[PDB]
Amino acid sequence: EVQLVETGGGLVQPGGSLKLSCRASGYTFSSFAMSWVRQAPGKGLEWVSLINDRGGLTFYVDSVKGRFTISRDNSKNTLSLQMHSLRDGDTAVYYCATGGMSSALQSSKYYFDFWGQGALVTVS
Amino acid sequence: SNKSLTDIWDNMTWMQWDREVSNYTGIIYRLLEDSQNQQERNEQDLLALD
Amino acid sequence: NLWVTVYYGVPVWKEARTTLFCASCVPTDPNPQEMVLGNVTENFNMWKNDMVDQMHEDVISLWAQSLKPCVKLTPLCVTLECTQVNADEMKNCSFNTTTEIRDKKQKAYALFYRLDLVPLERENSASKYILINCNTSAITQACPKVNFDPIPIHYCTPAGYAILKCNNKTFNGTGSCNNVSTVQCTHGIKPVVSTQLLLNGSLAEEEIIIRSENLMDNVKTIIVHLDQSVEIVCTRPNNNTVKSIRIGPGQTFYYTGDIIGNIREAHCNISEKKWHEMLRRVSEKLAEHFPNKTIKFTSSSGGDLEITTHSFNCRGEFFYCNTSGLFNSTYMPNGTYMPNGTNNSNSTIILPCRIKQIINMWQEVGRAMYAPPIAGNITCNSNITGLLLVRDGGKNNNTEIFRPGGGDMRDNWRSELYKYKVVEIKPLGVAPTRCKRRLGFLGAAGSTMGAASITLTVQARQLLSGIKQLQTRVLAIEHYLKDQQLLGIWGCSGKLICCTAVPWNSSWSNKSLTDIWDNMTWMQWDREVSNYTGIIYRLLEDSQNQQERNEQDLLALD
Amino acid sequence: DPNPQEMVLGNVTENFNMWKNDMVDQMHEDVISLWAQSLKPCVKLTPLCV
Amino acid sequence: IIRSENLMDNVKTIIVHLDQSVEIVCTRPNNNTVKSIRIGPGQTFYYTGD
Amino acid sequence: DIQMTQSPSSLSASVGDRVTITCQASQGISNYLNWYQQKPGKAPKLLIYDASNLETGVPSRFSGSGSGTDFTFTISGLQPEDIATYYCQKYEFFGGGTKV
Amino acid sequence: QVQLVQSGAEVKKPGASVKVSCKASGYSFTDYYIHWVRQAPGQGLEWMGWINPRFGGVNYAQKFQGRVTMTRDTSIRTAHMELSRLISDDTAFYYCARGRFADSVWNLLFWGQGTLVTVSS
Ligand SMILES: *[C@@H]1O[C@H](CO)[C@@H](O[C@@H]2O[C@H](CO)[C@@H](O[C@@H]3O[C@H](CO)[C@@H](O)[C@H](O)[C@@H]3O)[C@H](O)[C@H]2NC(C)=O)[C@H](O)[C@H]1NC(C)=O
Ligand SMILES: *[C@@H]1O[C@H](CO)[C@@H](O[C@@H]2O[C@H](CO)[C@@H](O)[C@H](O)[C@H]2NC(C)=O)[C@H](O)[C@H]1NC(C)=O
Ligand SMILES: *[C@@H]1O[C@H](CO)[C@@H](O[C@@H]2O[C@H](CO)[C@@H](O)[C@H](O)[C@H]2NC(C)=O)[C@H](O)[C@H]1NC(C)=O
Ligand SMILES: *[C@@H]1O[C@H](CO)[C@@H](O)[C@H](O)[C@H]1NC(C)=O
Ligand SMILES: *[C@@H]1O[C@H](CO)[C@@H](O)[C@H](O)[C@H]1NC(C)=O
Ligand SMILES: *[C@@H]1O[C@H](CO)[C@@H](O)[C@H](O)[C@H]1NC(C)=O
Ligand SMILES: *[C@@H]1O[C@H](CO)[C@@H](O)[C@H](O)[C@H]1NC(C)=O
Ligand SMILES: *[C@@H]1O[C@H](CO)[C@@H](O)[C@H](O)[C@H]1NC(C)=O
Ligand SMILES: *[C@@H]1O[C@H](CO)[C@@H](O)[C@H](O)[C@H]1NC(C)=O
Ligand SMILES: *[C@@H]1O[C@H](CO)[C@@H](O)[C@H](O)[C@H]1NC(C)=O
Ligand SMILES: *[C@@H]1O[C@H](CO)[C@@H](O)[C@H](O)[C@H]1NC(C)=O
Ligand SMILES: *[C@@H]1O[C@H](CO)[C@@H](O)[C@H](O)[C@H]1NC(C)=O
Ligand SMILES: *[C@@H]1O[C@H](CO)[C@@H](O)[C@H](O)[C@H]1NC(C)=O
Repeated sequence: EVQLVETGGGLVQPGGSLKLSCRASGYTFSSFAMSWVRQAPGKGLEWVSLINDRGGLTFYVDSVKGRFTISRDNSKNTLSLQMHSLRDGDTAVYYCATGGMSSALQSSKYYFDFWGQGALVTVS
Repeated sequence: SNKSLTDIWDNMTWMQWDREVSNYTGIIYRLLEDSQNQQERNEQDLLALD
Repeated sequence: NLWVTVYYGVPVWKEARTTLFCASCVPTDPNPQEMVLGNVTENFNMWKNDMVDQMHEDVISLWAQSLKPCVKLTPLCVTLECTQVNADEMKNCSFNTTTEIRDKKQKAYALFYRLDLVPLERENSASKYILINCNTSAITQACPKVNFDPIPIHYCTPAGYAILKCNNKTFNGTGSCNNVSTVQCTHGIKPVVSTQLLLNGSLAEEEIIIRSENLMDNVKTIIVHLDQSVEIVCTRPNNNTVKSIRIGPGQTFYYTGDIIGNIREAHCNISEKKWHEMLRRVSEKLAEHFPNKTIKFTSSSGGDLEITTHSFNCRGEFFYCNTSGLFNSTYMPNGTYMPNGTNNSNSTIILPCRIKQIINMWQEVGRAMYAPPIAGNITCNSNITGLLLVRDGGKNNNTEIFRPGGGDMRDNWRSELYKYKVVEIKPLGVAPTRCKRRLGFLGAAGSTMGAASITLTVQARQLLSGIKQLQTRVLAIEHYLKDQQLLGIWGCSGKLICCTAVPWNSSWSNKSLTDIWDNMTWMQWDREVSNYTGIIYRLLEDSQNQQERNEQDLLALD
Repeated sequence: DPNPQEMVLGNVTENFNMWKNDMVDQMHEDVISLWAQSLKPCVKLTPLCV
Repeated sequence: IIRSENLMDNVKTIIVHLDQSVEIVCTRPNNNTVKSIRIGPGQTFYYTGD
Repeated sequence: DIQMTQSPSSLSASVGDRVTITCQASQGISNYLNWYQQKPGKAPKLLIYDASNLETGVPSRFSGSGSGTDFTFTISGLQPEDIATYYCQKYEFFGGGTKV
Repeated sequence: QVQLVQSGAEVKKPGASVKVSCKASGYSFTDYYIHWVRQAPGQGLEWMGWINPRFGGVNYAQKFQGRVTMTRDTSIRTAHMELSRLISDDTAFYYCARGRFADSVWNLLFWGQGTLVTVSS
C-alpha cells in the first residue's frame, strides 16, 4: 500500500502563484517517473506535466508551457509543482500520480499506476 | 574568476588566464564530466521515449 | 522492442599477460590505492601465474646485469699448488698469475675451501688443483658494490590492466576466491633466494596453509606457508684477514689471506622447541590432506649440494646447512608426535653449514660466480616463514615421507605472488535497452548492470590513453585506438553510452530488462553474450553504413 | 630543413634560467656518448702496457 | 623469362628464370674422421683428424 | 597409494571385433590417465596422452574416455598389428596390463 | 630426433651393485625429467623413480629407497642409476623414459632400449 499525500492548494486570484507538493511513502521513490493530472469540476482527467525519475527531464501539456514548473527531491521523497499566472481555466483538482515514463533500462511504464488523494485549486 | 568578458577576452592573453585559473582545473574538469554523464543519461531517456 | 546500446567503460576484464614493470626502477606512490570489489569472486591459479615467470626473468636479468662490469677471473684458471691449512675444509694454494703490467708474473697464496677446488691428479706435500669449473666456463668475481641484501620489488600495472588481489585469509592458491580486491601495485616482494626453507617471507594470516598444484602426485612442490615464523641465526665464526692482488689493468682479485685465531665451522642455531612445534602443526595440517596416513619428515634422498642442503646468502657468504636434525620426525594418526619432550626443552639444533665461494649461479652452467671473502666474522638472523617439501611416491604402507626440496626458484616466488592475478579490462560492450537511435577502477565490477552504467567516466579515464615497457605502452595505445575505431565505425564516437538502431535478437539473450539491468553484473553479461559479439559488431557497422548513405542522400535533397 | 622557421612572439616576456637548462645536460650526455661510440670499434692498446 | 634492368649495357646482371629445373647432385666422397681439441675454458675446436 | 585395477586380464578377440578395456583407479579427482601399447621385445608406446586426447603417430582406430576413478579404452576394430599388452597409468602407478 | 640409448645387458651375483646409464640425445638435457621404469619379466611395470637433471633432484619410490641411487653427468648428457643389494627378485628390463612436456612429465612418450639385468647364483 503506497501513499501519495498532496499537501497544498486553496484559493488564488487570476495572476497569482501557487505551489503544490506531494510526499510519497511505501516504495522506492527515485525509481518512478511522477506526474500531475488535473480534474476540473464536472469534467474528466487531463494530463498537465511529467517529470522523469531522476528529475532532469520535464514535460508539459502545451496549454501550461512556460507557466508551470515541476520538480522533485529524491532525498526528501517529495514532488512539487509550482504554478504561475493561474488562469481561470486552471481551476481543478490536481492529482499526484506515479507513472508515465521509464529510465530506458526498465520496462515501459506508459500508464499512471499509483494516484494520490488530490489537492483542490480554485481560481476566482 | 570575477572578471567581466571585456576584461578577459579583450584585455588578457591565454598565458595570463592560465596563470589565473590553474588552482581550479580539478574542479572544472570534474564538473564537465559530471554534466556530460547527466546529458548522456538524459539523452538515452529521451531516445527511449516513444 | 529492445535495441543494442553500446557502452564504453564497463567494469569487464579478461585474463591476459603483460610485462608489468618493477617500481622500487620507478619511484612508488604513497599507497597501492586498493579498491575492494564487493560481491566479486574470481578464479586464481597460483601454479599458472605469469607474474612468477616475469619475476624469474627479472631476477636472472638484474643479477646478470650487475656482474657484467666486473673482473672475470680468467688469469686464475691455472694450476694451484695446495697444501693443508696447518699453520680437508680449506687448502693453502700457491699460484703464478698475471700482474697488471703485461710482461711480468706474480706469485700469490690464497686460502680456498676444498669444495671450490678440483684435483688435477691423485689427491694426497702439495697437490695440484684448479678452481672448480674454471676449465668449463669463466668465473666472474662480484664487484664490491654488488648489493647482496634483497631489495623489495613492487610490480605495478601498465595502462589498461589491473592486479586482482585475493584477501581470503585461508586461500591455498588455486580455485575460486571471494573478497577480491583491485590494486595498482603489489606489496614489497623481496627476491630472497633460499632452498628448502623460505626465509623473510610473509606469514599466513590465520593458520598453516598447505598449498600444491596437486597433492596426489610426487612431482609438484608442496609449499608450506607458516603463520608464525621460526627464527634462525647463522654465523661464520672465523676471523678472516682479506688480502688482494691485481690481475690486470684495474682488475683486483680479493681472497682470504689468513685466519686469525682457531678454525671453527660455520653453523646455524634453531631453537628446538619452536622448530618442533612448527613441525607438529605442519604434521597436523598435512594429516588433513592425507587422512589415516603416517606423516614422516626425513632428509633429502639425493642431488647436488644446492638442493640437499639449505642454501642461502648470508651477507654475501653462501652457506649450506645439513638440515638432517630438523627433518627427522614421525606423526601418526593417534595425534602423538614421536620425537617428544621438545615442548619443555631449552636445547638448540646446531646445523653445520659449509661455505662455498665459486657458486654455480642459478643453473646457467656457462656462468659461475666468485663471492669475495669479507674480513672478520659474519652473523645473520632471518625468519623461517615456509617450507618446500617433496612427497615420496610409490607403494607404501599408508605412510607419507615428505623430504625437503627446492632448487627451482619459481617455487620461492610462488609463495608471495600467490594472491595476485593480472587481468585486462574490456571497456567496450553491448546490452539491450529500450533506446532507439533517431569511486575507483572496477569499483562497480560486482554491482548490477544498472548501477555500473553511471561509473563509466572512471574506468574510461584510467586507460591512460626499455623495450619491455615501451612495447606495452604501444600495445595499450593500439588497444585504445582499436576500441575508439570500433565506436567511430558504429557512429558512437565521443559517447560512453551510445544508442543504436540495431534491434535485439532474442536468440542472443531472452532475459527481460529487470532480469539484466537490475539483477546481473557486467561480468555475468559478458559471459552470456560472448559467442555473439561477431554478429552484433557486424550489424552495428552495417547499420552505420546505411545511416551514413541515407544522411548524405538527405543532405543532398534541396 | 631550409630554415628554423622562427616566429617572433610579440608582447611575450618569459623567464629564462641558463644555469638550470636541461638542453645543456642533454648536450653533455650526447657528447660523452658520441665520443664513446667512436672509440668502441678501435684498437685497444693492451699489449703496450709493458 | 630473361630479366635484366637494361639488356643493352654490360653491368647489370641478367637473371634467367627457368620453367623446368635441372637437377644437380653434389658429393664429398672422402670418409673423414673428425677430432677436436679444447682451446680455452669451454672453447672446443673441431678439425679433420684423418 | 593409488592402486590401479585393470580388467580383463586376458581378452580373446579376432580381427575386426571391438575391444573394450577398463581401468579403475582407487583415487581420481583428475582426468590424468595414460594408455601404453607394449609390444613384446619393445619398450611401451604411448597412445592416449591424458584421459581422452590422442597421441600423434597413432591411427584414429584407438580411442578412450572417462573421468574420476573410471576410465575406458577402446579399439574400433582389432587389426593384426594391434596384438600387444595394454597398460593403464596414473602418475607413477601402473596397472596390471591386458593382453590383446 | 629424440633418442635415449641405454647400456647393454649385464649379469650380477646377489649382493652386488649394478650401474645403468641412459645417454640422452636430441633435446636440452637440463630441462626434462628422466623416469627409470623397471619391467619385471611378466609381472608388469614398476615406476621405481625420477631424476631431475637440472639440480639432480631425485624421488625414489618408498620401496626402492636406500638401494636405488640416481645421478647425472651433464657434460656428456647421460643419466646414471645404481641399484645396490641385488636379489633374484630384481631381474627385470630397466627402461629410461621422458615425458613429452616439461610441464606434464608422466606422458612417457620417449623410451630407450631396455637394459636386461639378471641376478642369479
Ligand atoms: C633476512 O632479513 C634479515 C633482516 O633484514 C637479514 O639480515 C640482515 O642483513 C643485512 C645485510 O646483510 C645486515 O646489515 C648489514 O650489517 C653489516 C654489519 O652491521 C653492515 O656492514 C652491512 O652494510 C649491512 O648493514 C643486517 O645486520 C642483518 N640483520 C640481522 C638482524 O642480522 C637477512 O640476511 C635476510 N636473509 C636472507 C636469507 O636474505
Ligand atoms: C700458506 O702458505 C704460504 C706459503 O705458500 C705461507 O707463507 C709463508 O709463511 C711462512 C711462515 O713461517 C713465512 O716464513 C714465509 O715467508 C711465507 N711465505 C710467503 C711467500 O709469504 C703462509 O703462511 C701459509 N698460510 C696459512 C694460513 O697456512
Ligand atoms: C676440468 O678439469 C677437471 C680436473 O682436471 C676434469 O676432471 C677430470 O677429468 C678427467 C677426464 O679424463 C677425469 O679422468 C678425472 O677423473 C676428472 N677429475 C675429477 C677430479 O673429477 C674435467 O673433466 C675438466 N673438464 C672438462 C670439460 O674436460
Ligand atoms: C711459479 O713459477 C716457477 C718458475 O720457476 C715454478 O718453479 C713454480 O713452481 C711456479 N709456481 C707454482 C705455484 O706452480
Ligand atoms: C575462503 O575460502 C573458503 C573455501 O572453502 C571458504 O570456506 C571461506 O569462507 C573463505 N573465507 C572468506 C573469509 O571468505
Ligand atoms: C585448494 O582450494 C581449492 C578451492 O576450490 C580446492 O578445490 C583445492 O582442492 C585445494 N587444493 C589444495 C592442494 O589444498
Ligand atoms: C576483505 O578484504 C578487506 C581488505 O581490506 C578486509 O578489510 C575485509 O574484512 C575482508 N572481508 C572478508 C569478508 O573477509
Ligand atoms: C649456537 O649455540 C651454541 C651452543 O653451544 C653457541 O655456542 C653458539 O654461539 C650459538 N650460535 C649462535 C649464532 O647463536
Ligand atoms: C648431514 O650429516 C649426516 C651425518 O650422518 C650425513 O650422513 C649427511 O650426508 C649430511 N648431509 C649432507 C646434505 O651433507
Ligand atoms: C680479528 O683479529 C684482529 C687482530 O687480532 C682483530 O683486530 C679483529 O678485531 C678480530 N676480528 C674479529 C671479528 O674477531
Ligand atoms: C622476524 O619476525 C619478527 C616478527 O615480529 C620481527 O620482529 C623480527 O624483526 C623479524 N626478524 C628478521 C631478522 O627479519
Ligand atoms: C553486495 O551485495 C550486497 C547484498 O546485500 C549489497 O547490499 C551490496 O550493495 C553489494 N555491494 C556492491 C558493491 O555491489
Ligand atoms: C657422378 O658420376 C660418376 C660417373 O663415373 C659416378 O662415379 C659418381 O658416383 C656420380 N656422383 C654422384 C654424386 O652421383
